[PDB]
Amino acid sequence: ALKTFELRKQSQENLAEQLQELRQELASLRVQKIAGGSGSKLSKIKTTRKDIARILTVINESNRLAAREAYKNKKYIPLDLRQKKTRAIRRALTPYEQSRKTLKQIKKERYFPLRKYALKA
Amino acid sequence: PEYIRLQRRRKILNLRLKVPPAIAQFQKTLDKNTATQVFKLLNKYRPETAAE
Amino acid sequence: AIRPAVKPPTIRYNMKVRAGRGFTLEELKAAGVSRRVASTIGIPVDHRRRNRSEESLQRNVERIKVYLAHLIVFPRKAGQPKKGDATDVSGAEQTDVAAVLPIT
Amino acid sequence: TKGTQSFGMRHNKSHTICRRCGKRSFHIQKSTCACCGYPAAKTRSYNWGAKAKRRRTTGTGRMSYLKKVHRSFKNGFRSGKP
Amino acid sequence: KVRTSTTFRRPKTLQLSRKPKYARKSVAHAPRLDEYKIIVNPINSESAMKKIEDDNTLVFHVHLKANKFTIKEAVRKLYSVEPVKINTLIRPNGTKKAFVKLSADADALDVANRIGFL
Amino acid sequence: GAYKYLEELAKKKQSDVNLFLSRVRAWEYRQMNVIHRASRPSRPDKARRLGYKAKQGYVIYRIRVRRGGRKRPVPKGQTYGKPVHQGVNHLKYQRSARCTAEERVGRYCSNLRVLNSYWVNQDATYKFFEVILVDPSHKAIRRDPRINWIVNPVHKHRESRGLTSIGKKSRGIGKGHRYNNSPQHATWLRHNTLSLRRYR
Amino acid sequence: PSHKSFRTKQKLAKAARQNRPIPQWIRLRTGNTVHYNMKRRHWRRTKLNI
RNA sequence: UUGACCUCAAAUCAGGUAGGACUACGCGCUGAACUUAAGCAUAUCAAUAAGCGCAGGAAAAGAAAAUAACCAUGAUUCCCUCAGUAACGGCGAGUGAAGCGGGAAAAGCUCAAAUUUGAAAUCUGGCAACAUUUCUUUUGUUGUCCGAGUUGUAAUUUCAA
RNA sequence: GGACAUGGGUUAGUCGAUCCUAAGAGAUAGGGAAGCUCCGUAUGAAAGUUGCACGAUUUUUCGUGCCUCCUAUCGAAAGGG
RNA sequence: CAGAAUUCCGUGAAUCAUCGAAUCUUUGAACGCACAUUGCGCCUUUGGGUUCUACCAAAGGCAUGCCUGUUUGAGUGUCAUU
Ligand SMILES: [Zn+2]
Repeated sequence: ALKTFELRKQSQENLAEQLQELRQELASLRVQKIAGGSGSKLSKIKTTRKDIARILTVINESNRLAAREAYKNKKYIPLDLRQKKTRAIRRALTPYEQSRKTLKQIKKERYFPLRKYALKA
Repeated sequence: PEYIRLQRRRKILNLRLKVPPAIAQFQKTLDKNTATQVFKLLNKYRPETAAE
Repeated sequence: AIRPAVKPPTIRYNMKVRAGRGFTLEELKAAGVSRRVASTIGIPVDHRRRNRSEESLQRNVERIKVYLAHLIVFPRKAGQPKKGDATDVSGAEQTDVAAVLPIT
Repeated sequence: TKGTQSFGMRHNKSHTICRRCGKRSFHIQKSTCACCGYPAAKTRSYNWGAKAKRRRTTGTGRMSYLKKVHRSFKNGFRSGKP
Repeated sequence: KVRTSTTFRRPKTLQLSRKPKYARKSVAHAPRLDEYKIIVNPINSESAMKKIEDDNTLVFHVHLKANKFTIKEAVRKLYSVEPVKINTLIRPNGTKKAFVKLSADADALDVANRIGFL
Repeated sequence: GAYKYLEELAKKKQSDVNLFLSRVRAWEYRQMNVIHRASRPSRPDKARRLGYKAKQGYVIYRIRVRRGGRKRPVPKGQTYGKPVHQGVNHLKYQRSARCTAEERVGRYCSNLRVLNSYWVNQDATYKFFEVILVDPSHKAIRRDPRINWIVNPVHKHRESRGLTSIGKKSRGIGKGHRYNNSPQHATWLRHNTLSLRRYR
Repeated sequence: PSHKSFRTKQKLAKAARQNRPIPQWIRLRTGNTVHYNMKRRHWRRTKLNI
């Protein structure tokens, strides 16, 4: 089977050529399966499909990493690139906004904060 | 359209429909000479700008 | 938290003493505790209750004084005891307030 | 006349397959599904029918995204590669 | 400000186009329905063999969402043969088949042998 | 300040100036849509008291609601029951027109949160209200500690749940013996729940 | 009626495919008791109802 | 002629937001009848069933326009008790709370109404830079510009003062 | 055997649908309705697609120039085509 | 049932377990208009067939209400030097 760490060391054009060759091999395997074949050759169909999935996955990571690099430290980034938590979590108040306090509240906290105290018998 | 018709009819309704003295004391503003003299003396004491 | 001693408001119960919600502003002033510092040191403040009798005023004032005497106030900055802070916070442990100041 | 011979002229569908729920309950002339209320922007449901409610409710289908949400919550909605 | 008509109409505005600050999708999708995603496999039934031998038409099993325009392009791109006409059929089992007739200079029998389903 | 003068002048609704302004403004509002955005509040002092601020994220909408009681929506006055439930004509809606106005504005502006509303005008047919709305997605609102609460999801459609001032007034929420059934369902549930303790 | 929509034809194709005899090996699977099936539908016994 | 202001439009304008599902519990609207009264109309069933709108992990309520009549208590909520009591009811059938007291838990607060007037000190957005991350996915800071805002954004005050 | 099992079989620019509109349905504006939703289809809407060359190296559909009762759609395998 | 010795001193079999990266068809609140039709459209860019405009293919888009800003505007609504 194709190794993912080996695939990640090659350029996108080479990966596309490998994907095209694998698709052609898969088509030929399907043709032989239709017009008579052996189980040894039929078992290669699943391996070819997995290798095609691996190549497509590796291309996807490369494209998404390039998009993340391009959109690094940018005000607005693609929706698929940004957070993927729940809808309520996404629109919930940020910790900074929830911790915002008025000047009067800040002065009250600074001058009269909760003290650590103890009692004796 | 509706907004042009409304504003013109509002002006007509204000011109008719006798106005109470508290609101009718308006509509008689300063004359040309007095207004331009007031604004001329007003333009000297401008309340600064952001740059200055 | 330390609670004041109050009289229930009916003839069926005015002969008893129970625990109140918080100490009045007059009681805090008489005991020498500011209303802002009372919350920080654990003294509840009740702005609605008032002292119509010197008996109730003194009864709660002595309770605040006993609480202050038995209270250890840790310094805001460790090793730098300020006004009212305790220099012997080493022997501090969690004790029941009513075990030293019960309602009588 | 009202019975067997009258049953011989029944060859005109009153309902067809609904595009939302898939049942043969989409009234053709009224353009409304008798089951799920399509095309109204709300699933038809009533409290007097509880068996109908449990026939078509959350958990009856695949729950493809709800299962992923539950898995993400159990780990705390974390992201990135270890 | 002379108006020769008693009806008021909305004046035309600039109506500028979209200049997004971010792409909604980070990566453009790879082209769906490629040549390998237009052809599934040849059909080697008795009728299909009769069509190949006696009519110079190859019988292929194509996807349901393909058309004759894309079938011709995929056949040309995969087997380097130029079709002359294509007929589309949807079998009762829910799958599409295509009768692809070849030109005189091209022989469907040799093309079928080159594919390898004979 | 002028806000004190505005508050004192708004009380004198029977004065000639106020009557004239009410007439021209009622005509002004009737010529407009039933619900329409107001560029600025017509009663700035009232808006300030209710919580409006002159900053981005605060929206004012004016709505007219038909006056009168609630006729029973039965086909031909037929109620199909005992005579005690046969009234069709002299029935009253349990919520006020102000509650109806703010709920309709909330539906019209579902992206905002209803804060308060105030009466501005009325005639025989319509009663006119101005509703204050706050944008929970605006940064000026999400960073303001004094209005930061409304961003939280627990205040979603508070006018629909009767959590506004007029909503709680219609619900009968209050303190004392006059409001013994302050939450009706909660009080009824407490008084009708049979508590069967395990005697051990 | 030889005049059928695409959705109808696809549903008929699905119904036809869900009518074949069950292969025996799945029934012979350990822990699998599929065996016989009453899901088989005949055109003259139980109608599809669109 | 033009600009400014005001009001009202259009744009596949820049950035966002709402719908729908789930309804055990929660907040409201609307709302019966079977039944009991040995009949039946008020009553009862029931401020329930059905219908409609709207949330969360809890919701709601909540810091007195509250009780009490006392040597007075002291936000809200819940449990016991008050109490099948006061009271309501063809005073028929039936219905039916609240103060005090004990306990669980306890936490307080924020605006509008003030002239900063020796300086709108306030806030959003665009751009750039620098930081940060459950995280290249998150959250900010600074500078500059443009807007909002004097028909009032900030600061000290909220009656306990 | 219309039964059971295994395979095969439906090929369109010219046949229909697709286009148009009928009875009707039904969005939108607007107005009711607590609301589910009801009425409404140039309706009390700033409801706009068609027609000339003003500029342009030169023998050509884009930026403006003033227009004028245009208008949602769905709805027939026997209507029209 | 096999197949797989491209397997075992090996970052490797498994319908194994876990799971923070992705893929995720047509639909559906469903969002170009519709839909008893896999029906009818529009915009941008890139390629193929003689096709600077027609056709085909691919990719990215075109719903409504509302909010804050931007641009272009309308008004016999109010204001000035030309
Ligand atoms: Zn349905």
